[PDB]
Amino acid sequence: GWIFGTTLDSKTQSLLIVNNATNVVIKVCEFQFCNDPFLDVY
Amino acid sequence: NYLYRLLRKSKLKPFERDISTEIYQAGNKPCNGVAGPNCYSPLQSYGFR
Repeated sequence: GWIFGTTLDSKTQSLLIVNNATNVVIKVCEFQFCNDPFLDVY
Repeated sequence: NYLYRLLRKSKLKPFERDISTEIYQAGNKPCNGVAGPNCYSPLQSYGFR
């Protein structure tokens, strides 16, 4: 996974690639991330 | 409903978009979300008749 943009959460649309063992979700929307970007497993 | 942006900080690269609507400031005094002195909204209307 990788995160691209100018800012986070709002105020600017941000690129967003999430990788896993199944698919690839590339998605240019707003979304919600905190100050510590990580993917929860369980 | 049809709007245009007349004020921006820098020129725009090819095939890019700017959807965000924030209070533009062209001075030392910050606008702080208030469209007062030296504060202009960038989205202006055509007004077709």
